[PDB]
Amino acid sequence: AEPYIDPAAQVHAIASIIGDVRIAAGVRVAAGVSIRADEGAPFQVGKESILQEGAVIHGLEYGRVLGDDQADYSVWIGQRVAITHKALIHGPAYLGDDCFVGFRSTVFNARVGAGSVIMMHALVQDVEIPPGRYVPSGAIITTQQQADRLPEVRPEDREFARHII
Amino acid sequence: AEPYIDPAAQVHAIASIIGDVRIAAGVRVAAGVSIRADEGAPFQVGKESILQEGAVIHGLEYGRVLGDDQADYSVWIGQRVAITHKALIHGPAYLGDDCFVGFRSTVFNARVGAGSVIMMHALVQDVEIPPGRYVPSGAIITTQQQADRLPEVRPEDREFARHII
Amino acid sequence: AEPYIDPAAQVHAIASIIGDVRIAAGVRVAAGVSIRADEGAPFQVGKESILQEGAVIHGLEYGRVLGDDQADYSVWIGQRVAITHKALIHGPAYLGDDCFVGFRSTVFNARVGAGSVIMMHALVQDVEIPPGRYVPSGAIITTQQQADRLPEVRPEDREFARHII
Amino acid sequence: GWLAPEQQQRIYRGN
Amino acid sequence: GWLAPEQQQRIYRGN
Amino acid sequence: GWLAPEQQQRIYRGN
Ligand SMILES: [Cl-]
Ligand code: NI
Ligand code: NI
Ligand code: NI
Repeated sequence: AEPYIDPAAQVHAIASIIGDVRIAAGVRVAAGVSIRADEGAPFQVGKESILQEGAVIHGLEYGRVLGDDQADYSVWIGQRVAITHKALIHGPAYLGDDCFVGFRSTVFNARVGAGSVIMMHALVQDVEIPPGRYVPSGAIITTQQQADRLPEVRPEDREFARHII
Repeated sequence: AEPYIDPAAQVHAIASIIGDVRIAAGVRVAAGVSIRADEGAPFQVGKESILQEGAVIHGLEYGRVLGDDQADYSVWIGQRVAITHKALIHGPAYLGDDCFVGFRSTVFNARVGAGSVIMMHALVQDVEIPPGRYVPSGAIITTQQQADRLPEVRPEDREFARHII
Repeated sequence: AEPYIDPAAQVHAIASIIGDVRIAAGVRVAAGVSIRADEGAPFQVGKESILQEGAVIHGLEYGRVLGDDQADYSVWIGQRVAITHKALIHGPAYLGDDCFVGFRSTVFNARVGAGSVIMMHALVQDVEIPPGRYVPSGAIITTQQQADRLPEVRPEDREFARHII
Repeated sequence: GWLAPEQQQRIYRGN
Repeated sequence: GWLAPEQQQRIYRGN
Repeated sequence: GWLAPEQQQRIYRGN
């Protein structure tokens, strides 16, 4: 009913975290981030994840994903996930460890495998993205055929991601 | 000069409604919604409409649409219209009854016929969308030829919409 | 370390300007605008520029553009630049005088020549746009080949821009 | 406005 | 939901 | 940065 905020998390005073949200050690949450597990709950934000300004995490009343701990979440964000400016993560949603979600991108009703890089102005909806795939800027990914076809993440993509965080 | 808020509306304490805005019975307005009829005015939000977080309703100083009541509005939102996360409705704008505007979608200088479903990450600008049309995710609808060509809404589309509200 | 705000600027009480930001005479900043030179700094907003609601100006810790004054900025916004609803300007970024950035558009790691018109729902990343080019609605401009190919701004485009400001 | 009058009329009123 | 059950299962759990 | 130096220079300075 109230958020669990790890004493080692750095949550900006002006961030809004509401409801059954677990924020792990080393998570950074910028000003003007909204995390509301007031409809869909619970949410998990894994260790050393980063949420930038304008990021929203919300969830549908119904529909869940299976967490790494074998519990059900509206939203599971793994470790060292980067949710950048103006990204929307809408449950049901799974982001595996080391994922990057670029500016103004959306993940809704989707599972994104670890080590995937979603670029800027993209939509990921209704799909499982396999681990380690790249979603180009402006992509609209709404079918499993499209998600199974995505190219692999290259080292240049992760270096790009590390620069932006 | 000040908003008329129906006693049966549910407006979040942190929503910002400014200027000549009429909010009808049963309208729900989330936290972090901005409705400013401070340039373009007036705005009408019809019965049992829903505005989700990040939604903005603004309007140009000049340019109007004809309301169902035969009065001129910067923004006319009909009954049971769903304006979802991060949608922008910019006057001049008409949304007919039972319309759905998906995540991060924009309606600007446009008339959207009743019972239309606008999906996620779409733009609707400078057009009349006939009643009961579907605008796919990622569509950029900026010409009347494009708007006259849109496919019809199917029952699966409205069921999708009801799930998201 | 603190913003320089020209006494002739009109900054809304609810706008958030943080860090090494210079706001020139006649700049208008709407409510719910965020300018944070807390990572990448400094920022310059030139005379009679307009920032509308939802606009964000941020910058990477590293990477700069050369200002007209021959100093280095994370973000240089020239004179009479229009940064409209929900636009993201992310340093390193240069916007030349008289540029227009339409609703929900992004400029990141890019130089936009004076008198350019960026329309709605567009991305401009990693490029130099020559002076006086038009970026259509929904464009994803991420390569120099694409930016060198853009069409010229016509008078109808600037008239459109003046209407929206 | 910026559109042809007959097109602005489809937005103002509709067919 | 709105998807085929086997597709909602790829999102719930993954292969 | 992530770009070729001559391309980052077009962004830093322009032609
Ligand atoms: Cl947005
Ligand atoms: Ni929601
Ligand atoms: Ni406006
Ligand atoms: Ni940033």
